[PDB]
Amino acid sequence: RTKVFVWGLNDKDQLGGLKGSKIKVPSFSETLSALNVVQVAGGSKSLFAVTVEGKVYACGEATNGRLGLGISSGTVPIPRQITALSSYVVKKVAVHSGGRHATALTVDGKVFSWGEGDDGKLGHFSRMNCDKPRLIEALKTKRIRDIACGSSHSAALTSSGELYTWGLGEYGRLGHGDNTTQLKPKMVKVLLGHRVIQVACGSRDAQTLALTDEGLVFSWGDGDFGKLGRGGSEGCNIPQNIERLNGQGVCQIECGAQFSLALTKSGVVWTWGKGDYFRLGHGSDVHVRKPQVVEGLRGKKIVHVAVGALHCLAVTDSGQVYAWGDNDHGQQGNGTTTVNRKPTLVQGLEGQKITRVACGSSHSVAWTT
Amino acid sequence: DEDKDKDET
Repeated sequence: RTKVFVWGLNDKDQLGGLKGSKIKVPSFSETLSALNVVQVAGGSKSLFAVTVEGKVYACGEATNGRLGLGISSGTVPIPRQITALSSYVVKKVAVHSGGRHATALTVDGKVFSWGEGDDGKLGHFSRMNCDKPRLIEALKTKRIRDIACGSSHSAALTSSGELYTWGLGEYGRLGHGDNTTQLKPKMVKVLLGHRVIQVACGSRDAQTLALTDEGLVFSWGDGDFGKLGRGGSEGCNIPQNIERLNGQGVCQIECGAQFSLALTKSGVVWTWGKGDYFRLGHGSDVHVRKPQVVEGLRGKKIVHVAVGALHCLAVTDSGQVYAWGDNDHGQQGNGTTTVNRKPTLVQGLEGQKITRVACGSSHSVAWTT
Repeated sequence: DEDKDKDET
């Protein structure tokens, strides 16, 4: 039994069956609460749920085959199972908040991809769209442990700790020492000798973040607005260590629209990048070019975080969700369309031990377990 | 903004 709550933009029914288009208060999801979810994940006006059984459901805008349901034009208003993956136990779906493609990882380590095919982000040696999940052949002999997708590139890491990237090469977000597009997965050779345990991918002129099992965070790709975390705006196509975060116990990394976020094991949140519309959480909309602690959450032990395009969710260990950032479509959950300049307690979730959050482009999810 | 969705409803 897992209760799932959604709010935010609903113009394409990306919330799985609620009336209205601006759900400004977290609303109980009948359909999603029924599935017994282990993960929810938001793309561009899209929503995916991975269930304990290992099945995947999808709803929202269907364009570019982003939902993987064998179509490419409508909206899918009620969460629908991705039958193409029904012979597999899926463990995780990786999709970006500004994303029109996704990947799914099985428990036995296989990676499928579907959706928009531009720049090779599906990893199939082509730029073709896949309306239905397709096995990434390049990785069949690799035991994949984690996956991520930006808007224009993808990543996957092995149980032994090697990171793979593929997709758009422009602005060096792939990390291979050049700006070349890769239509198949390619190993980030610079990071060999570090066991990479987590990776996160940005959108548009995108950054990439990696996390090693020693707590070192690396970044590379586009440098606009200081989302690389080393000051100024210079980009690089080779992973560099974000020195500010060493020794801090970073256990989760995320990439929204043009900014970066890190959570530590002690419960601290750091953000940096493009500040417009208050997506960083520091109470002003200025850019932050090296990681800064979200002060508005001192003393609250955050246990899970999620980012959308312009908003963030943080979950405390007592089951409270804090939101900050833009609110054009209600994705803050403060009952209005007013921006949350600071971390702001989310409304309508009392009596709920919320454990996990997720974000799409303009929508929000919180569930229990 | 390039990342602000629009409400097509």
